[PDB]
Amino acid sequence: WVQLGAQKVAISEFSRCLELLFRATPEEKEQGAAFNCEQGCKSDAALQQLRAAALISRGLEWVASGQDTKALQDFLLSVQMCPGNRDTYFHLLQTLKRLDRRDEATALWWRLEAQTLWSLPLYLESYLSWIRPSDRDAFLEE
Amino acid sequence: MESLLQHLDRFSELLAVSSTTYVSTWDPATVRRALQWARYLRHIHRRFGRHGPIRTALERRLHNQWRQEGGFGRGPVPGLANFQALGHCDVLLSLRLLENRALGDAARYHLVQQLFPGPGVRDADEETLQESLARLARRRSAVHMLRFNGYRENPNLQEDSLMKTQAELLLERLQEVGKAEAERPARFLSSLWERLPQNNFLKVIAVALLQPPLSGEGSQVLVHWLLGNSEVFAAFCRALPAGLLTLVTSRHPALSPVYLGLLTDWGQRLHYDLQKGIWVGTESQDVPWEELHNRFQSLCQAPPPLKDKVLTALETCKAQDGDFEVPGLSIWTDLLLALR
Ligand SMILES: [Zn+2]
Repeated sequence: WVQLGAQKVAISEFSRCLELLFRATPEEKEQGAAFNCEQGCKSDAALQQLRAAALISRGLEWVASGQDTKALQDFLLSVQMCPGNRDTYFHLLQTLKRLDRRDEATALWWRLEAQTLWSLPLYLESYLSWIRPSDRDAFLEE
Repeated sequence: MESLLQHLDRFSELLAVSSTTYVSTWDPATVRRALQWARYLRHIHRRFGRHGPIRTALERRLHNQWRQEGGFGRGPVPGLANFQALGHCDVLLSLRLLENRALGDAARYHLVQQLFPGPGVRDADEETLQESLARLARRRSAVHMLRFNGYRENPNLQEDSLMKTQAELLLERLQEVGKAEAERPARFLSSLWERLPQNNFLKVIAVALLQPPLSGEGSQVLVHWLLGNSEVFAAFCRALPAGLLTLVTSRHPALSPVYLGLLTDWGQRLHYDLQKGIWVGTESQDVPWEELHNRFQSLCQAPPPLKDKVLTALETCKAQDGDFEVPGLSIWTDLLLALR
């Protein structure tokens, strides 16, 4: 729907993706009830990297409808979710550099420099690779 | 009519000093004179109390006395309350004299000997003073017993027994000031608000509004006082249960669209958090989700005159904040999902 350009029904499906991450758990092998995804669809890494992504995909719709407080809240959540994606910090810092840079931005700079792939599946890494912006480290050395 | 004024104001002076602790000068003469005057008031009350210009004239003198004293700054004297308090004025005075500790021994002796000779006058024509203090001590005890072995703090406060009572006292007291026309009832209600325990007070009013008429000029005064002052009405809608305010609405629809306005203002002070499946307040004093769900559930569980109003007031509020049809987004989506 974002490629067909329709903010509403995008922010629908991102929000419904975030409800079936958070009012449900995928790690319920109390009943091995069938044949089931060993590897791809149970990794804590695959879960925190679906979450960061959904909040990014939705926080940029919030920038496009012009509600940049909502956007900030979902971006701030995604850094709380997955501190080793860096796309999250880029989107959050772009929002802060627009509005209220100085102390907030620097506080996250020092965190990135404090910080410094395991088994995420393909469809998902290719999706992350897809959205990520080229001009990312360029922004992080400013 | 004119003869009664100098009698009654002199008795009122003597009543107000009954409470007061100067009692050294008093003697059997003073006591006897007091109770003779009190007999005459009780006499008047019987003779030409009913359906007279005299009654209404004494009520003007009552309320004029009771507003020029006011009950602010100098001395908050209760006084002889109203027209039926003339029928047992004697008792009030005698009770106040017992409560004065500095009441002189000889006066108290003459007093108690005159109130309670004993059973020598078990034959008395007029339902006498002795019998009045007995049937009081009885009622009193009866109350106390019934409170501690019988009394229940009803959950439909519109059917409570103390509330129902305190309510009807305030309504009498507004009816009097209404016919006096001295100061506006607004001033009286404002002085209430200032002075007394507020929490208790408000439940009173709430019950007041649903009491059927007795002579609803009172009810029509309370709606206008409240709507005049939005700040107290904010704590009204805050401080009660849902059912009480639902019935306030179905009865007096001049309140409905201001209270819907309040919720409309409190919901819009919420945010979803994705970790915990809930709206919550920033600040401590902001209605939690469950409180607001209750109150709306109530407005809905109501007559059709209100139900369509509140349903449409939400749907228009939903469209205003994006007509999404999933939660996370619009508080009002949430409510409307929750109510099916
Ligand atoms: Zn799988």
